[PDB]
Amino acid sequence: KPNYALKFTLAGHTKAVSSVKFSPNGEWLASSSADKLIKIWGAYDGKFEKTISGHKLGISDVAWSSDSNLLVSASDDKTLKIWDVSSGKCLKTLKGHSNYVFCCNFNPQSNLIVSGSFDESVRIWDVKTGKCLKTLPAHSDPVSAVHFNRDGSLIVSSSYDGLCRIWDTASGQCLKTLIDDDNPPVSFVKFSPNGKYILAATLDNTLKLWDYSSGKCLKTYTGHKNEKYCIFANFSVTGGKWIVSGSEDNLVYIWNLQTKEIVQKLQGHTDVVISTACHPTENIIASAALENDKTIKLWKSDC
Ligand SMILES: COc1cc(CNC(=O)c2cc(Cn3ccn(C)c3=N)cc(-c3ccc(F)cc3C)c2)cc(OC)c1
Repeated sequence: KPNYALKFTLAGHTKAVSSVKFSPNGEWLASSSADKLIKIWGAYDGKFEKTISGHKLGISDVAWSSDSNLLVSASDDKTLKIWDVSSGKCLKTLKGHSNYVFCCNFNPQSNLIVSGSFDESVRIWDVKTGKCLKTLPAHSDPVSAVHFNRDGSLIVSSSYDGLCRIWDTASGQCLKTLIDDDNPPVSFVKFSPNGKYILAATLDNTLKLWDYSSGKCLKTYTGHKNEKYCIFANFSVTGGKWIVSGSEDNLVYIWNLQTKEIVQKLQGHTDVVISTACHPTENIIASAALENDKTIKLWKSDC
């Protein structure tokens, strides 16, 4: 069992926080918010660094490039924006979605961006020019998450339509559709850090680990509450091998990845913990909550 303890509480956003992500170099934390702003924080001390402004409506998601020099953000204003973190400059504004943009990620080479939208499509963008390269008619309901695998050859997407799908990056072809017995909305998905599995959340209070090549669900993690919101989930690999997820009972849940037992719950937020992130080298967890709370909390552990 880990021993996560609250170290810092981060206030500054004036509306619901939508996403938190640690930079891959471990130095920074980025946060997005319905207040239309991105904020950067020191990852180890929680000290506020700067605000990045530009979107016209709330920001749903933010993600780092591999070298921690760029961010991409997805917004209700139907754009994505690519930011140079050091200068604060908006480098490109990606226009092409016909509805709110919900989720985004760079590929490992950080030469591409993938996005998912309420327009039920997944789009692939060129980082250097900012132009849309492919539009994939991915789903028949809003796209809840998009993520590249370890080498960037695949994209996984999830949707309220109940499907997880695996896409070939180069051709845009659907390679696999995954779904379990019930057809609950799929509210989050991502590849494992070694790229062999996908971790999928469904709006029936369930996280599932899938062998996607074999199309088999290996493990399930339960005990949290998730019936309404698209909540991030994470692999924690710096100490013990855990699963981390926020919850609609205002807690952060931590499971043992292999045995699936709950090993810790983290108490402190006053609203749905919509987003969590795991530091890439230290046993640090960032958690963020919705409109009744508006804060980000940083937790640290021995293992
Ligand atoms: C059919 O109706 C639906 C209803 C919902 C309900 N929305 C959410 O749950 C939700 C979840 C997150 C967390 N987040 C962000 C990216 N990723 C991958 C996440 N997991 C953020 C926000 C948000 C967006 C804009 C904003 F200004 C402020 C906030 C807090 C809303 C989702 C839906 O599918 C897309 C279809």
